[PDB]
Amino acid sequence: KFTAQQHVYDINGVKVGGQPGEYPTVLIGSIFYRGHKIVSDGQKGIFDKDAAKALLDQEAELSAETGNPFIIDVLGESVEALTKYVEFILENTTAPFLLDSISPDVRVGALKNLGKDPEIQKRLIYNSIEEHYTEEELAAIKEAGLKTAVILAFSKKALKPNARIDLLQGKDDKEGLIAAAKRAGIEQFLVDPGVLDVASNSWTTEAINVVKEQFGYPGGCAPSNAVYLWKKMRSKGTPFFEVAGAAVFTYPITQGADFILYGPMMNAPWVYRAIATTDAMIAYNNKLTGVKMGTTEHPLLKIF
Amino acid sequence: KFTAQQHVYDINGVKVGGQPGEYPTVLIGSIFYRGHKIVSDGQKGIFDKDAAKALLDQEAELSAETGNPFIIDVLGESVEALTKYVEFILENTTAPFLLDSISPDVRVGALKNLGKDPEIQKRLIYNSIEEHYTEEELAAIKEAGLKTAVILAFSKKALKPNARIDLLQGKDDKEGLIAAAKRAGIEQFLVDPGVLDVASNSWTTEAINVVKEQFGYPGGCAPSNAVYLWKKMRSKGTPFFEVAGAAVFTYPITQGADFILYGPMMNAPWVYRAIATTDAMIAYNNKLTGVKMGTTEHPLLKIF
Ligand SMILES: CN1c2c(O)nc(N)nc2NC[C@@H]1CNc1ccc(C(=O)N[C@@H](CCC(=O)O)C(=O)O)cc1
Ligand code: NA
Ligand code: NA
Repeated sequence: KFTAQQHVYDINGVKVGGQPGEYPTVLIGSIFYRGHKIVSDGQKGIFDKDAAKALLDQEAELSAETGNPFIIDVLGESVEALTKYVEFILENTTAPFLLDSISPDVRVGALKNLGKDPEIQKRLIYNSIEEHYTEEELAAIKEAGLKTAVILAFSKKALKPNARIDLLQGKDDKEGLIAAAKRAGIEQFLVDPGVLDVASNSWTTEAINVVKEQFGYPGGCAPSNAVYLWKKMRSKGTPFFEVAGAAVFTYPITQGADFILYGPMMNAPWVYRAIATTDAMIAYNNKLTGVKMGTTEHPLLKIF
Repeated sequence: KFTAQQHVYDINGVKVGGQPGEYPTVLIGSIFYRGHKIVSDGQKGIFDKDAAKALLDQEAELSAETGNPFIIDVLGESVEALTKYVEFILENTTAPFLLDSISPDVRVGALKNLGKDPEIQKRLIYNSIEEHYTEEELAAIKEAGLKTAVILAFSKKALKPNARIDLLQGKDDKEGLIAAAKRAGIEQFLVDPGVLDVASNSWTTEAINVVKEQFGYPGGCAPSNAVYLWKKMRSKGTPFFEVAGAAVFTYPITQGADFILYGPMMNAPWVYRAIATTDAMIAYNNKLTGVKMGTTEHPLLKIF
């Protein structure tokens, strides 16, 4: 149990945050990521609408089966592409989504196109306010009227978990990431301490623990970051890659994390089954602890 | 990190126990279990020795790959069979092994057949000292001069973790299982709180935690039966069954457990890959917990 009262955000019906076992893990699958075979032109955003819809429908079905809610990680390499991807996602699912790009300018340009749309304020989560945030980024976020952001509380200057306190709150003459986000009008903060490689997932989970223990923000991470590039394991094929991936993806949940970016959506069928199992066992512990489940739509009550 | 000074046993070269990240998880696969198809006659103990040897060779190869040590769970349904299986295991692997039957009469009979033998004393772990123990059984153990036993707190009269601790440590007019084992001359206790079902694997793990917190004995469990009786998930096939399995099997390790009985040895190729991944992440945490690795034969140093 965490000492700070936990923030539980309701993002278009998706509950994120809470004490361990209160709410199911929110699963965040990537679409239109680099090399995604349903994209034929990543600059113009030419993509397979039927295939994308099938992924979204599959996500909805797996979510209905296990009780794990979902937020879509929408990636783009160009303003044109990401704008089109977001338009498609708004139309073809109800889920919140991350506005995501390796390049901040792509996120900024996409926000200008999408505009201060009330639906965008409700369902678009800015991914992310990072160490090297710019003023034009904060201006774009404010002009779009966004209310929820991922705070990527990661730096090579703050490798230790306790150093996330410094990143979020600020230190010396440096504005904290929470302060920066608030200046941009953000009111809900999903804290992601970042993942470098598979092993370092344990440090990321410790950071999540610090953040929940001291501030009560929802904490999560992207364990997929080094898993898909782990060729030694992936080249082994099924089911070796999936069980290795399952070990990585479930680990933060076992230490009280609230959300996981599990990588390409095509992996959802095995990811949901692994994560739901972990959630079930954690929630069963509530019987001893006295923690009450926030919802009846929980893996514990669904997967057996 | 656990409160009590941890007992680390050296079971004929296999280290088991310690603080999280100190030693790799010990993996314990079952051979000659009920319905194991390499067995042509379970009453007489007639089996395909080449197929059995192939399993043992595979275990050694997987162990060499990840750094996870292995102890073989040797099951038998008759005194005749189990005696032959133990003789085979002694000459076809160097590893320690569990003398295992659901029938106490079978364990005791086999053990009597094995006599007083330094190799048996070094390699044979009695599975298990459990609630139905008899003075005959304790005397047979003492006569064999065994030094290590699995202490199994599986009981439908002890569901909650604290009730399992009561079974282990004694309460009221019961000496408890640890005390019973000591009377049999056991000096090393591999504590297995039992797995009642998949969801209650978290209670199993809580019991392991209390054992390590208060006594410092190595703790582990055997979730394979619970996983194989999970019809809903098993019906989904591969790789869904395996990733669910992996979530269950790795969960206790994420909470500091020392060993897992992972079920049939045929499942070793995926179990080792999942467990090694968890071990790698936990050992990476060692700086944060103030733990030192007790060996360089550790997944963190092998699987990347
Ligand atoms: C960087 N990381 C990340 C993070 O750590 N935190 C936030 N908030 N957001 C994000 N967004 C993107 C990413 C998480 N999602 C991912 C992570 C990794 C992959 C991935 O490895 N894709 C593969 C290609 C796909 C494949 O091989 O199947 C690659 O080589 O790039 C795909 C998506
Ligand atoms: Na949760
Ligand atoms: Na094997």
